[PDB]
Amino acid sequence: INETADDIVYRLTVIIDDRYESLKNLITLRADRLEMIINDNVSTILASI
Amino acid sequence: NETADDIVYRLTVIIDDRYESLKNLITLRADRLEMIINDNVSTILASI
Amino acid sequence: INETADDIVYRLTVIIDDRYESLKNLITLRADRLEMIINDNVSTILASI
Amino acid sequence: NETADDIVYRLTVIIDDRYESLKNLITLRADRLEMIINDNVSTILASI
Ligand SMILES: c1cc2ccc3cccc4ccc(c1)c2c34
Ligand SMILES: c1cc2ccc3cccc4ccc(c1)c2c34
Repeated sequence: INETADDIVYRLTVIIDDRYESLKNLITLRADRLEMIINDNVSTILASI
Repeated sequence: NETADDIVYRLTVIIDDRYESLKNLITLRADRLEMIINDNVSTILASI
Repeated sequence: INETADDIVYRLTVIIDDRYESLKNLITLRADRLEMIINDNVSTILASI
Repeated sequence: NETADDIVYRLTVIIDDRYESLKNLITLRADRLEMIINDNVSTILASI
């Protein structure tokens, strides 16, 4: 039944890994954009005075 | 190996549910931070 | 072996649930603080002109 | 039920590892956003 155990762990590892990479990507996505937005607005505040 | 299938399935449902929840939360707070920032930028530019 | 299956799922559900609540708490923690920081700084920019 | 123990253990290690990684990332980006904000606040206040 060890091969079954191996398959159980492997299949859920793939699942866990996939959702992990997706959450990493999303966190990175929103953070990059928040930085962009902030740096853009700072340029306007300083641009207009 | 039907038992194996059910174990994987039951935990996949759990993993997927918590994943969708964390996604939703991240989107919620990021969207709000964007709104807040754009709001305050208007106030600063609106006050000179 | 169904009781074993049940125990496997339960034990990993507890684990998954715990790490979930922790990540939620952390996301909430940092977001609340970013909002606080932003709103504080806006008060200074507007306070000093 | 040693096989059961190893299944739980092996997946607990995986779950814990990805959890610590996501924590670290969240802390990394939040810390950086705080630094960026405090930096720009100084520039705006330093320019009038
Ligand atoms: C709760 C805790 C988690 C820890 C680590 C994870 C890694 C990848 C995807 C995940 C999805 C959902 C989780 C829920 C979670 C994940
Ligand atoms: C990208 C997305 C985020 C969503 C929610 C957050 C909550 C608190 C601090 C955060 C910092 C950085 C993020 C980047 C981010 C945060």
